[PDB]
Amino acid sequence: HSEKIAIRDFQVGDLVLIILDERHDNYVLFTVSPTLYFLHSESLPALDLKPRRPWVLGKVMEKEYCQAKKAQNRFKVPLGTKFYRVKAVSWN
Amino acid sequence: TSSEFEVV
Repeated sequence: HSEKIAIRDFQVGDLVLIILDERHDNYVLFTVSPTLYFLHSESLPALDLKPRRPWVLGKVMEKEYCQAKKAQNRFKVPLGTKFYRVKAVSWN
Repeated sequence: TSSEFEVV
């Protein structure tokens, strides 16, 4: 089957494993990238997540590259950290 | 929110 989980270079339509990252207080994509791929806040309701379920399988819809502009932020990353936000819907 | 982070 084409249903295998992507691990890098995420593209629209990829199947991704979305996991709770307690240290960063957010859902992230499982990845071998050193960069954080956070789940976009808009995607939580349709994945039956809440702002917790440990993992869900999603389909990538959109990817956005971001940078922390303050030292205290919701992603628990230092000032200047770059990261992605990914919109995804349920794989099923 | 836009204070904390931005798209780059």
